[PDB]
Formats: sequence, structure tokens, C-alpha cells
Amino acid sequence: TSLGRSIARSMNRKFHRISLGGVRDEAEIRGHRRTYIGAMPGKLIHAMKQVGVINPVILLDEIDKMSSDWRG
Amino acid sequence: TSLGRSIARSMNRKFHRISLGGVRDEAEIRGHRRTYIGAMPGKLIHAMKQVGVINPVILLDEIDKMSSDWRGDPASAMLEVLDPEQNNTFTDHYLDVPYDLSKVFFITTANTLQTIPRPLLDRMEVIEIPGYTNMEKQAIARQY
Amino acid sequence: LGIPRYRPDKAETEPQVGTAQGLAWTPVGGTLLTIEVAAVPGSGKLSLTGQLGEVMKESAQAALTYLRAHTQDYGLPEDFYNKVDLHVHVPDGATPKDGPSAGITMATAIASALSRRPARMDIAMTGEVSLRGKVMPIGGVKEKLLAAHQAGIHKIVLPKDNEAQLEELPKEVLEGLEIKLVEDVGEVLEYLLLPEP
Amino acid sequence: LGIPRYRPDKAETEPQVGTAQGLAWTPVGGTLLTIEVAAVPGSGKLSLTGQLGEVMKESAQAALTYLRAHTQ
Ligand SMILES: Nc1ncnc2c1ncn2[C@@H]1O[C@H](COP(=O)(O)OP(=O)(O)O)[C@@H](O)[C@H]1O
Repeated sequence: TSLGRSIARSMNRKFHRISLGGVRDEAEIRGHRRTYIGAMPGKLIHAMKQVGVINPVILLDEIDKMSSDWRG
Repeated sequence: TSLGRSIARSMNRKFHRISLGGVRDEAEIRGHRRTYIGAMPGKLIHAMKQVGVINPVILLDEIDKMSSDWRGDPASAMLEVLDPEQNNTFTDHYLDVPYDLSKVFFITTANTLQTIPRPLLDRMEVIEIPGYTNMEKQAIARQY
Repeated sequence: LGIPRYRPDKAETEPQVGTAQGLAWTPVGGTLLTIEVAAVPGSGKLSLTGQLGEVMKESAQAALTYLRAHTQDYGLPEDFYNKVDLHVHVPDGATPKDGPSAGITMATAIASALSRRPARMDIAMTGEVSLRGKVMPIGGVKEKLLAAHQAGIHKIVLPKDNEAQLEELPKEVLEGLEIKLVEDVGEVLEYLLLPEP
Repeated sequence: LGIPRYRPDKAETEPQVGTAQGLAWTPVGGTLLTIEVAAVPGSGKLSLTGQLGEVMKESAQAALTYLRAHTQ
């Protein structure tokens, strides 16, 4: 992660990261079709939202720590 | 899949690929019952949802890597897929309407012919793509 | 008009092993089902296709039961329940007729597939199979015989206990179609196979 | 009315050599549950049919054990 911070600093764009490990479904990346209060998109949309620029340097954290049993 | 791209360039259709290796469940290729939030259909159904035309060029990936630890084989659903007139009898569990996969031109891929599920061993034409020589690899390198 | 609406008579029906031309009942006019079964060496797993109701699965299990009882009468494999899978295809989902749509038809189809002996055409068979090999009488044989005549088939074998129904239907239908009375699936085994064994 | 739709006064019913007659009760009145049992040679397992629960299985196994203590 500190290497990613250094890379982003060299590129002079604001670093970010998202703990995509421990996500057990496809729903946490795509969200779900909005039909109630508390309708929430995926993690990536959150990451892009809190980084107010369209060209960040996002670090997909722990990409090998996912599970796939239900909800896609 | 480059052969698939060339074929879809010839027919000028839309090309797509879906992985079939590592599949152990019939419910992985068929759908799921409406028994939880966001019940999902099979891989082929959602791949069709990706496309917008009912006659694309579609490609399978390692159909020989089917698996099932309970009664019934994935080759049964794929055999239903095989005949375009029988394509109108598509198996489904999320939807209940059998889709019309007749115009969806199916081209298949299996690295090993002998591990293809034997219910799907009928109506196979093994177009054995051979290995490549030093000069052949040199040429395709210098060209492609 | 152009292309004929249906396949030519006795052209869609050919003497084959996996095929099974069994009579079926539908609310808006009876039809005939070309049942297809795939039996080549495996491990004993059963397979069904066609949005089928489960009742066909028990009918197939009853057929396997009957075959396991009289296996050696016709040269069927000595130990096949652990060495051959069955893959049955039905052109339709299910019939409104409660119970199996046609049990003896599927039993004879699976027996032919295991024996790899072609099933005779010019004969359409329908009836419900029982685990004891008894062909229980079937209702609504009227539309069955009507569709069979429309199928171009005159030889239609029917359950023995349905023999009384051979006196309530009009003579315009009974006389035009040949009918045999059967109670054991072993009886129709010799009457829906190209060879005697 | 035509042919007797239903079997005559039961002095000779259908041939019963592997199956047995059985009384029971239903919301639509009593019936005759002619239970059919098939003894196929195999690997000594119970294979119930007729979408029966495990209570039916334990009744069947109680019968099985009773004959297993009274084999000869
Ligand atoms: N004679 C040849 N045999 C195989 N591949 C070739 C040949 N000539 C060129 N290629 C290149 O090899 C690449 C193979 O990539 P790909 O299609 O992904 O392989 P595969 O489909 O087997 O996974 C193609 O992009 C193609 O451009």
C-alpha cells in the first residue's frame, strides 16, 4: 500500500484503496436495482465517489480474499 | 477465440465468450429458484442478457470441464442447447420460459475431447488444431 | 401454402433404438410424443430434460426397477445399475393426466436403449407402468386412439384392464385401429422391439 | 351408466403378489393404499418413492428390522 502511495505521488494523483477482501457476493460490487430506502451501489462506486476526481489511482485491496457462494 | 473473432467478422455479428471450466453444479449453468434475494439464472442466460441480438456469434470455453456430484449431467442441458429446434426447450429455473437459442450460433471449445461429457459426444466434429513449428511460430510472430 | 405443417407420415417415425413414439393426451386435441433416451456405458446416474415434472422420474425409476427384475430374459447387462447412465428427453414438459403420462412406453424405450435394439414403428403405445410390472388401466383412451389414427398408426396396444373401454367407444374408432391387451411390461417388450430378444 | 367405472365387490381384486392392500385416511375420505414394494437385487439400501417423509422411512426401517430379527 505504501508502494501504491509512492506511485500515486509520482503520478501526482490522489491515492485511494478499498478493502475488497472479505466480500462474499457479487452484490457488493454491482449493488442492486434501487427499489427501497437504503439502496446502495457497489464498493467501486463508493471509492470513485469519495475521490472527487475522475482519474484516481485505486488500490484493489486483498483482491484474493473473496468468496462466491450466493448473490452472484 | 481468435477463430471466434474471425468467424464473427465473417458473419458481422456480435461475438462473446463465456467460461465453462470449473463448473461443478447444474445450478451453475441452469438458474436458481426464486428462493432468495436476487435469485440468479444460469451463465448462458445472463450472457444472452449482455447481448442485444438473438442471433450473435457465441463461444463456449472448455465445455469438457463439466462436473456434477449428483444425479444428472450438465451434458443434458447442453444437449438441449445443441438442437436449435430443441433450443426452444431451454432449461431454466429463475425464468420459466424456454429461450429461443435457435438463431444463436453456437461454436464450442474443449482442450480435451475425451473429457467432454459423453452425452455430448454425439454430433461433435473434432477440428484438431495442431501444434506449431519453429518456422510457423516465427512467421506468426513476424505477422500477427 | 408451402412447407407442410407437420413432418411427412412415417417419415418422422423410423425404427430406432432411442426413439419412443408414445401416445399423449392434451386438452385441445391429442398428440404423440417421440420420447428419446440415451443409454451408453456410465455409472448409473439418471437424467431428465424438458422442464419435466418429477413424476416422470419415478416412472423411469419404476422402469429401471422392472428391468432389474427381468434383466436376463432379453440379454440386458447383468450389472447395469452401476455401469450405465440414463438420459431421457421428452418433447413436452408434462401432461395434465395425473400420474405418468406413459409408463410402459418409457419402460420399453429404456429397455430398448439398454439392449440397443430398434423399437418397432407402426405401433403407438401408451399406459402407466407399475413396479410389479403391471400395466394399470389408463383413462381418456378416446383422444389417445384418435391421435393414434391421426398419427397414421393402426396397431395400438393398450392395458388389459382397459378392455372394457373397448365396448363404450363408438365402433367408428375401435374397428379402425388394431388393439392388443397387455398386463405385463414383459409382454409389450416383445411387441415393441425389432428382435424377439 | 356403461361399464362399471370401479372394481366390483372385492372378492377378486387386481393380481397382488408383491404388493399389499392398506387402509388409510385422507381429507377426502378413506381410501385403499395398495402399497407396492419392489425387491430389486442391489447394494442393500432403501429407496422410497412417492415423495415420502423420513417418518415413512423409519416405519419402513422398523418393518425391516422386525424381519431382520425374524429372517428364517
Ligand atoms: N497460426 C496461428 N495459430 C495460433 N495462433 C495464432 C496463429 N497466428 C496468429 N495467432 C495469434 O495467437 C493468438 C491466440 O490468442 P487466443 O485466441 O486468446 O488463444 P486461445 O483462443 O487459444 O485462448 C491470437 O490473438 C492470434 O492473433
